[PDB]
Amino acid sequence: HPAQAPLTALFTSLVWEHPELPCAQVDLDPAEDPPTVVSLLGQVMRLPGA
Amino acid sequence: VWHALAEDGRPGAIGGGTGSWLVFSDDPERAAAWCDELALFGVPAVALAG
Amino acid sequence: WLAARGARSVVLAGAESERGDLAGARTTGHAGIERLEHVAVDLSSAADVARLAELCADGRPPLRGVLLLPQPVAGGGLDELDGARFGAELAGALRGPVELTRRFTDVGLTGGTDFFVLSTSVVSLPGRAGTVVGSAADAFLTALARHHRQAGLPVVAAAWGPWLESVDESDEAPAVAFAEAGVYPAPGGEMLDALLPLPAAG
Amino acid sequence: YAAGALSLADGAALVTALGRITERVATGPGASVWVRATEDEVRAALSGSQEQVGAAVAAVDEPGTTVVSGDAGAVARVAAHWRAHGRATGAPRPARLLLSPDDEQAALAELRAIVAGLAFREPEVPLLSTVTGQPVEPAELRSAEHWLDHLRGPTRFLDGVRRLRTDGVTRLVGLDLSGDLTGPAGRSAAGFGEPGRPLLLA
Repeated sequence: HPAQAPLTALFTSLVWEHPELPCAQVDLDPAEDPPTVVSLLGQVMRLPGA
Repeated sequence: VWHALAEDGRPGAIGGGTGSWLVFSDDPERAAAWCDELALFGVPAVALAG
Repeated sequence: WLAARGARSVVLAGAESERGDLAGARTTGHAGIERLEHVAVDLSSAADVARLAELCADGRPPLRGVLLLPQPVAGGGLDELDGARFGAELAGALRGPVELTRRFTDVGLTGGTDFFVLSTSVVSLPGRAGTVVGSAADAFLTALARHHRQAGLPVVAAAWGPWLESVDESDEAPAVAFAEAGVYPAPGGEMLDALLPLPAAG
Repeated sequence: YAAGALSLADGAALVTALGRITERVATGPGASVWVRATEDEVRAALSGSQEQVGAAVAAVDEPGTTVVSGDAGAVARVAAHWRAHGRATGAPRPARLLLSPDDEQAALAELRAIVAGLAFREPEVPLLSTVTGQPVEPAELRSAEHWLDHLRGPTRFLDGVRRLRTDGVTRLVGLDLSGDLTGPAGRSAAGFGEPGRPLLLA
C-alpha cells in the first residue's frame, strides 16, 4: 500500500540520526489477523541495535 | 532480500520489570487489546490514542 | 544514450528544456535521431502533463519508452522538520512522477510502451542522515512502481548511484562527501545500459 | 518420585492418603473463583472493607490472575466488587482450601503415622514445591506439616517457576494431563530475567 511509505523512511531516518537508541520496524500482513504482542516484542528484544 | 528466520526463530523472554511500555494506535480497541495481553504476562503498559 | 541506442524520434518533457543551454544536448542529438523536440511542460500540472498524449497521436511514430531522470530534494534531518513542513516538501518531491505515471496509465501511454523508468537513489536502500524527505520520496515511488508492475505494466523504479556527468566541475564537494561514505559515481549511459534492456524480459 | 526421593510404594501410599483429605474439602459448602488482579491488589481488597472477609488467596498461577476460595458468601461479594472496579471474573467452582481449623485436626488424625511409615531417601536433584517456592530440605520432607500446607495455604506456583529461571533452567517440559500447566508456566516465566535469554516450553 503506497501510503505506508513514510514509516519505512522514518525508521531509517532514526537509525542514522539517534544512533545510540535501539529500534525496529515490523511489517504485518494487512489482511491476516495480527499476532500476539508478546511474539512481536519478544523477537524484537533479541536485536541489539536496529 | 528477505531471509526467513527458520533457524532460531523462537521469541525468547521480555527483559523484566525495568519500566512501562507505551502503546499508541489508530485503533483504540487494538491499543487496549495489547495492554490486556501485556498484563497477562506481568509487563506494565499504558494505552495512548490520537 | 538515446542517440547511441539509435532512437529515431525523441521528445524532452520538462520546463528546463527551453530555459537551459540545451544547444549542446541538441548537438549530440544530431547522431542517429531523425526527429527531436522540446515541450517545455510544467510537470506539476496534470492538464499540461495530459498535453503529452499528442506526442503519440501525432504523425510522428508512436511513443514506446520513458525515462524520468533524478531530481533535487532539499536537506533535512528529523530536527527542523514538522507536520506543516513535511506535507509541503513530500508533495513537491512526488507530484511530478505520480501525476505523469497516473495520466500515462489512464490513457494507455503506459503499457503502450516497452520501458518506463522512475528515478530514485541507491542511498535510499539503507537510507542516510539529513535526507528524510528524499528517503520518503524514494520509498513512495518504490511502492507505486510495484502496484503497476503487478497489473502487467513494464514500470520499474531504478535506485541509481550519482551520475558522473552530473558532478559539476564548479563544485566536486557533494561527490567528495559521498566518496568518503563509499558511494562513487558512474557514467549514466553505463547505468542505463545495465538496466533499460531488462523490464520486458526479467 | 521423579526426583528419586520416594519409592513407587511410598508414592502410592501418600497419594491415596491425600486423596481422602481432598474429598472432604471438595464435598464441603465452600467455593472458588479467578479474578484478573494480582496478589497485592486482591490482598489489599481483603482488608479494604469488612463485608467481604471469609475467602483467601488460594493460588498464584501467573502475574495476571489469582484464585479466591472459602465461604460461598465471601466468594460471591468479592466477585461482584471486582467487576464494579472493572476487572474480569470467572463463574464459581468447588472449594480449594480447608474451611475450619477442625479440618486441620481431621487431617492430622490421618497423615502423621502414614508419612512416618514412608521409606523416604535424599533427593537426586532439586525438588521444588508449591507450598514453599524453594528446595525442600531432607529434614523437612519427612514432616506431615509440609504435605498438609497444600490444603491450608496459597499455591505459590509463580515463585517456584521464578526460582527455576534464576537457577539457569533454559527449557521447561509440561506433563499436562490436567490443569494445562505449560500455559501458566509460559505466562509466569516470559517477563523475568535478562531480555532474549532462551525459553522453550512444550
